[PDB]
Amino acid sequence: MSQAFDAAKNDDSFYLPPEAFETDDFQRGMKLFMSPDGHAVRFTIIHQG
Amino acid sequence: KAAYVQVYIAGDQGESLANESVEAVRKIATERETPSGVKAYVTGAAAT
Amino acid sequence: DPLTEEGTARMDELKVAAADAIKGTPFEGARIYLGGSAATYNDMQIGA
Amino acid sequence: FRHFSQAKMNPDLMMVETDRDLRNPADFLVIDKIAKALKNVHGIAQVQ
Repeated sequence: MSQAFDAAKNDDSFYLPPEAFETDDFQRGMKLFMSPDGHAVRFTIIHQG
Repeated sequence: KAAYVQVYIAGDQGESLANESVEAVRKIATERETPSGVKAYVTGAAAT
Repeated sequence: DPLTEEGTARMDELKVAAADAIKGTPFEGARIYLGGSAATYNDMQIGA
Repeated sequence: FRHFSQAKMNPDLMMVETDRDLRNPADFLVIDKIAKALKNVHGIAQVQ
Protein backbone atom coordinates (compact mmCIF):
# COMPACT_ATOMS: atom_id res chain seq x y z
CA MET A 1 0.00 0.00 0.00
CA SER A 2 2.79 2.43 0.88
CA GLN A 3 4.69 1.63 -2.31
CA ALA A 4 1.53 2.04 -4.39
CA PHE A 5 0.67 5.42 -2.90
CA ASP A 6 4.25 6.61 -3.41
CA ALA A 7 4.50 5.44 -7.02
CA ALA A 8 1.13 6.91 -8.04
CA LYS A 9 2.14 10.36 -6.70
CA ASN A 10 -1.14 10.45 -4.81
CA ASP A 11 -1.87 13.67 -2.92
CA ASP A 12 -5.36 13.21 -1.46
CA SER A 13 -3.96 13.48 2.08
CA PHE A 14 -0.89 15.10 3.62
CA TYR A 15 0.81 15.20 7.01
CA LEU A 16 4.32 16.15 8.14
CA PRO A 17 5.31 15.06 11.66
CA PRO A 18 6.85 17.61 14.04
CA GLU A 19 10.13 15.69 14.03
CA ALA A 20 10.66 16.47 10.34
CA PHE A 21 10.82 20.19 11.15
CA GLU A 22 14.21 19.63 12.82
CA THR A 23 15.95 17.89 9.92
CA ASP A 24 18.48 19.97 8.01
CA ASP A 25 16.63 19.49 4.71
CA PHE A 26 13.49 21.18 6.02
CA GLN A 27 15.53 23.74 7.96
CA ARG A 28 16.99 24.82 4.62
CA GLY A 29 13.62 24.58 2.88
CA MET A 30 11.91 26.88 5.36
CA LYS A 31 14.58 29.52 4.64
CA LEU A 32 13.82 29.16 0.91
CA PHE A 33 10.02 29.42 0.91
CA MET A 34 9.09 31.22 4.15
CA SER A 35 9.95 34.60 5.63
CA PRO A 36 12.60 34.93 8.35
CA ASP A 37 9.92 35.43 11.01
CA GLY A 38 7.71 32.74 9.48
CA HIS A 39 4.71 34.99 8.87
CA ALA A 40 4.53 34.44 5.10
CA VAL A 41 4.99 31.71 2.49
CA ARG A 42 5.61 32.07 -1.25
CA PHE A 43 4.31 29.81 -4.03
CA THR A 44 5.80 29.32 -7.49
CA ILE A 45 3.25 28.71 -10.26
CA ILE A 46 4.00 27.39 -13.75
CA HIS A 47 1.51 27.51 -16.63
CA GLN A 48 0.80 25.11 -19.48
CA GLY A 49 1.87 26.13 -22.96
CA LYS B 1 21.60 18.30 -19.92
CA ALA B 2 20.29 21.71 -18.82
CA ALA B 3 19.75 23.75 -15.66
CA TYR B 4 18.58 27.25 -14.81
CA VAL B 5 18.72 29.77 -11.97
CA GLN B 6 16.70 32.93 -11.31
CA VAL B 7 18.49 36.20 -10.51
CA TYR B 8 16.98 39.47 -9.30
CA ILE B 9 18.69 42.52 -10.80
CA ALA B 10 18.67 46.17 -9.75
CA GLY B 11 16.14 48.43 -11.43
CA ASP B 12 12.74 47.77 -12.97
CA GLN B 13 12.11 46.27 -16.39
CA GLY B 14 12.69 48.73 -19.21
CA GLU B 15 14.72 51.22 -17.20
CA SER B 16 18.32 51.99 -18.15
CA LEU B 17 19.55 50.56 -14.85
CA ALA B 18 17.86 47.25 -15.68
CA ASN B 19 19.56 47.14 -19.09
CA GLU B 20 22.92 47.83 -17.46
CA SER B 21 22.26 45.08 -14.91
CA VAL B 22 21.39 42.60 -17.66
CA GLU B 23 24.64 43.44 -19.42
CA ALA B 24 26.63 42.98 -16.20
CA VAL B 25 25.02 39.60 -15.51
CA ARG B 26 25.74 38.48 -19.08
CA LYS B 27 29.37 39.55 -18.74
CA ILE B 28 29.80 37.73 -15.42
CA ALA B 29 28.21 34.56 -16.78
CA THR B 30 30.18 34.46 -20.03
CA GLU B 31 33.61 35.58 -18.78
CA ARG B 32 34.00 32.35 -16.79
CA GLU B 33 36.28 29.49 -17.81
CA THR B 34 33.52 27.01 -18.57
CA PRO B 35 33.98 23.23 -18.64
CA SER B 36 34.09 21.71 -22.11
CA GLY B 37 30.68 21.50 -23.75
CA VAL B 38 28.89 23.78 -21.26
CA LYS B 39 27.59 27.19 -22.34
CA ALA B 40 25.67 29.79 -20.32
CA TYR B 41 22.90 32.03 -21.65
CA VAL B 42 21.03 34.88 -19.95
CA THR B 43 17.36 35.05 -20.92
CA GLY B 44 14.08 36.23 -19.46
CA ALA B 45 11.62 39.11 -19.70
CA ALA B 46 14.06 41.83 -18.62
CA ALA B 47 16.66 40.55 -21.08
CA THR B 48 14.05 40.68 -23.83
CA ASP C 1 -31.68 12.50 -22.97
CA PRO C 2 -28.10 12.37 -24.27
CA LEU C 3 -29.15 13.15 -27.86
CA THR C 4 -29.96 16.82 -27.27
CA GLU C 5 -28.12 20.13 -27.37
CA GLU C 6 -27.26 19.74 -23.69
CA GLY C 7 -25.92 16.24 -24.27
CA THR C 8 -23.55 17.14 -27.09
CA ALA C 9 -22.14 20.06 -25.09
CA ARG C 10 -20.69 17.72 -22.45
CA MET C 11 -18.08 16.22 -24.79
CA ASP C 12 -15.50 18.97 -24.32
CA GLU C 13 -16.05 18.93 -20.56
CA LEU C 14 -15.26 15.21 -20.39
CA LYS C 15 -12.01 15.59 -22.31
CA VAL C 16 -10.97 18.56 -20.16
CA ALA C 17 -11.78 16.65 -16.97
CA ALA C 18 -9.80 13.59 -18.05
CA ALA C 19 -6.83 15.69 -19.15
CA ASP C 20 -6.86 17.47 -15.78
CA ALA C 21 -7.09 14.18 -13.89
CA ILE C 22 -4.03 12.88 -15.75
CA LYS C 23 -2.05 16.04 -14.93
CA GLY C 24 0.71 15.53 -12.37
CA THR C 25 0.58 11.72 -12.48
CA PRO C 26 2.68 9.00 -14.17
CA PHE C 27 -0.11 8.90 -16.76
CA GLU C 28 1.24 12.13 -18.28
CA GLY C 29 1.64 11.77 -22.02
CA ALA C 30 -1.41 9.53 -22.40
CA ARG C 31 -3.82 9.80 -25.33
CA ILE C 32 -7.55 10.31 -24.78
CA TYR C 33 -10.15 9.07 -27.29
CA LEU C 34 -13.85 9.84 -26.89
CA GLY C 35 -16.61 8.21 -28.92
CA GLY C 36 -20.28 7.37 -28.82
CA SER C 37 -23.61 8.70 -30.07
CA ALA C 38 -23.31 12.13 -28.45
CA ALA C 39 -19.81 12.70 -29.83
CA THR C 40 -20.98 11.64 -33.29
CA TYR C 41 -23.82 14.15 -33.22
CA ASN C 42 -21.54 16.88 -31.85
CA ASP C 43 -19.33 16.40 -34.91
CA MET C 44 -22.44 16.28 -37.11
CA GLN C 45 -23.61 19.64 -35.75
CA ILE C 46 -20.23 21.29 -36.32
CA GLY C 47 -20.11 19.96 -39.87
CA ALA C 48 -23.68 21.08 -40.53
CA PHE D 1 13.15 25.52 -25.12
CA ARG D 2 15.27 22.71 -26.54
CA HIS D 3 15.12 21.05 -23.09
CA PHE D 4 12.58 22.75 -20.81
CA SER D 5 9.06 23.94 -21.55
CA GLN D 6 8.22 27.54 -22.38
CA ALA D 7 6.33 28.18 -19.15
CA LYS D 8 9.34 27.49 -16.93
CA MET D 9 11.15 30.59 -18.19
CA ASN D 10 8.30 32.89 -17.05
CA PRO D 11 6.87 31.60 -13.76
CA ASP D 12 4.38 33.30 -11.47
CA LEU D 13 4.75 34.07 -7.77
CA MET D 14 2.08 34.13 -5.07
CA MET D 15 2.60 35.08 -1.42
CA VAL D 16 0.19 34.46 1.45
CA GLU D 17 0.94 36.70 4.44
CA THR D 18 -0.41 36.04 7.93
CA ASP D 19 0.27 37.61 11.33
CA ARG D 20 1.49 34.51 13.20
CA ASP D 21 4.30 32.01 12.75
CA LEU D 22 3.47 29.27 10.23
CA ARG D 23 6.27 26.77 10.97
CA ASN D 24 4.13 24.08 12.59
CA PRO D 25 2.30 21.04 11.17
CA ALA D 26 -1.15 22.56 11.68
CA ASP D 27 -0.35 25.43 9.33
CA PHE D 28 1.45 23.10 6.93
CA LEU D 29 -1.87 21.31 6.43
CA VAL D 30 -3.50 24.56 5.30
CA ILE D 31 -0.50 25.40 3.12
CA ASP D 32 -0.84 22.05 1.36
CA LYS D 33 -4.56 22.66 0.89
CA ILE D 34 -3.78 26.01 -0.77
CA ALA D 35 -1.15 24.41 -2.99
CA LYS D 36 -3.60 21.75 -4.17
CA ALA D 37 -6.24 24.41 -4.84
CA LEU D 38 -3.78 26.41 -6.95
CA LYS D 39 -2.70 23.30 -8.86
CA ASN D 40 -6.29 22.33 -9.68
CA VAL D 41 -6.85 25.59 -11.61
CA HIS D 42 -7.29 24.84 -15.30
CA GLY D 43 -4.12 25.64 -17.22
CA ILE D 44 -1.62 25.25 -14.37
CA ALA D 45 1.14 22.66 -14.75
CA GLN D 46 2.72 22.47 -11.30
CA VAL D 47 3.08 24.45 -8.07
CA GLN D 48 6.19 24.24 -5.90
